[PDB]
Amino acid sequence: SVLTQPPSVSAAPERKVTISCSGSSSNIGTNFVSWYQQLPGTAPKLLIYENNKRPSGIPDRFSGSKSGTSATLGITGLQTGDEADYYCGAWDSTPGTWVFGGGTRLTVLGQPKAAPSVTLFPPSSEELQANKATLVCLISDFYPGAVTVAWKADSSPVKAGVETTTPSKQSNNKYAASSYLSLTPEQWKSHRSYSCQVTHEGSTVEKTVAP
Amino acid sequence: QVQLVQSGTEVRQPGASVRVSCKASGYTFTDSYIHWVRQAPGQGLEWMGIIKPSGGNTRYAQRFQGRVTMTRDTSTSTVYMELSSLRSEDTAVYYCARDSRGPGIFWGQGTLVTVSSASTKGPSVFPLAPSSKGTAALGCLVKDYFPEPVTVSWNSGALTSGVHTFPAVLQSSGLYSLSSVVTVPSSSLGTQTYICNVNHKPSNTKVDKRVEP
Amino acid sequence: HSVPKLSDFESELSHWFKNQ
Repeated sequence: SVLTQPPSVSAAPERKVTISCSGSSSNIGTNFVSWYQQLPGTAPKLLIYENNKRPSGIPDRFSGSKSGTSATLGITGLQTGDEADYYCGAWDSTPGTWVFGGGTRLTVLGQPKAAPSVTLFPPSSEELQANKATLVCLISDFYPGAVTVAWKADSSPVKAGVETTTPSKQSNNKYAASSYLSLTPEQWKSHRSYSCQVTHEGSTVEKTVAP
Repeated sequence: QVQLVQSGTEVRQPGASVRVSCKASGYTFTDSYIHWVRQAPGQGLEWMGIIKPSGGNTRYAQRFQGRVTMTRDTSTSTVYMELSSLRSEDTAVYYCARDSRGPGIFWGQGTLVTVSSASTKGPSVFPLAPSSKGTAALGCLVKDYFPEPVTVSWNSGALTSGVHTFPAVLQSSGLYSLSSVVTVPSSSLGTQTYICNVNHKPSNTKVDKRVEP
Repeated sequence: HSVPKLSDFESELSHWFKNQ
């Protein structure tokens, strides 16, 4: 028993956005609908309850609607900070269970493009004293949220021992990622310059470390 | 100041039980229902059940009818959720919430429960030095730990500006690794020592590592 | 059928969440 929601909604700043929650007679048709917001990294926050009522502290730009087997969440004055996952919920009286939606990821449009800020950290001597080597490429503050990471050993492509993260949204609405090159101390001293190259929107930023 | 405080992260083997606690404060415990809702890593919200704090009446979802029990202590104003026959799909952040015609205004911080047959592994903290010579980055590498989570602070919490704790990578070994950085002016290199305070609750790891140039 | 018992939490909740 699940109410259905659009997987993704994109809309423009200072405009109105609409998220629709479709259900059945048992859940939305008979019972109240509540709308929640989950900003990245946080717990769900209630936005609307009892179809339209607003808990204290929630701005009037958030509005709630219900009709038959449908529910609607409306956001006026859309800001970049409103980018979050929005959820709908209701009570299904057939099983007697609170049913949630699948989530709607709101993306505000008109967001500029940022180049990845890349930092390459060489292996620590304490890790080298432990007969292990790790190169740490940390990428931050980039938008859109796609990035490709490639490693080079004295301009030779390093394929093995590379583990990269999926991009993650931050508080600033930009994305972050990390790549780790696990090498042996022999592989670290055998070359002269290990490099991390990060490609975003067609441009490449590269950083180099030496033994 | 209505506050719902939850217990800490828990690691359990498949087939065991976990008890999570939710202490409510700032209101009359018996005047509001309590919901329990879970969120799996990378997935959506799943309601688990509701408890009536007066008589202890409970309603559970069919998916968890066979594995969840909810209890209440009226004296201490606390709800208890116990999930048994634990399985890998029970690894999730579990939340308690006060009712407002559904899960409502006041929620908990969330308790991460990881169900795995693998043993917990303590983290290894290494200093990430700036290196070459304006902006610069220093940090700490928390390597080869299982399971999640790990909490990293800088200078015992006095340093909060320019601190970015990056999300962890799951390696082929099944262990996690994380890096926490502080962005500083490069003119301030060599003048301040930084200490990263790493905490890994599953392994009782509280390590303080110094990052100085 | 009888009137639901006050112990029926399912009916109490179906009445708590209901929207006439």
